[PDB]
Amino acid sequence: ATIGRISTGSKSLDKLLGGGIETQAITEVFGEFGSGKTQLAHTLAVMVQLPPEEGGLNGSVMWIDTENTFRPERIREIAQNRGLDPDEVLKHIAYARAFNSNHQMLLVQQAEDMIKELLNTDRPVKLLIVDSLTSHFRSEYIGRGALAERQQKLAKHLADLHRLANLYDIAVFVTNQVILAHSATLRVYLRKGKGGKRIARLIDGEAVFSITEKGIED
Ligand SMILES: c1ccc2[nH]ncc2c1
Repeated sequence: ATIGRISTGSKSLDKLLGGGIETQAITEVFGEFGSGKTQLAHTLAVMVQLPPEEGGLNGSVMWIDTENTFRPERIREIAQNRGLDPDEVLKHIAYARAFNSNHQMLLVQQAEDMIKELLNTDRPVKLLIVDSLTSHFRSEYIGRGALAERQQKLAKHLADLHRLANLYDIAVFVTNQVILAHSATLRVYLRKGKGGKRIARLIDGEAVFSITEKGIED
């Protein structure tokens, strides 16, 4: 199947990405606390629901939250300010809190059931968010011997996410608060800049955007 692209809300960031975030791929954003990773996730969860000529995929969303940072009212605000019904947009986000890394891994396997259910509806799942991908792994696997064990478990988790992305034509979007190896398709470094701006760079030009009542924008 042909790749789809989801606008981030920022023309600058969209250009950096080659046209938006891709289905059949895992895009990882990483950066320090406060760099805007979760705001970008909230914005994408709205943008994907737009029709294709407006930068979306007529898609639904699955969101796995490891830090209790999902904010339904932020979704509703972004949606309303972009002309979408806030309650319809929120209804199309399936939401789950992951309690630990083993639960997080099960939830990805569990997500396949809803993906299959919605696959031939008018709003199939097109975006799967894991925010944060790494927080539970970092807290649980620590000390001598943990590097190999943590990386091996993360590799399996990412393999599961790659399979869902590739098999069901979904964009997987993951966040990472930051010499270790990484298995995401594309890695985007986010940081704070001057004037409240955020700056994004591809890892392995730079886009600049603001966090606004519309989520993110130029
Ligand atoms: C991941 C994210 C959201 C979800 N809702 N139901 C199952 C599930 C898995």
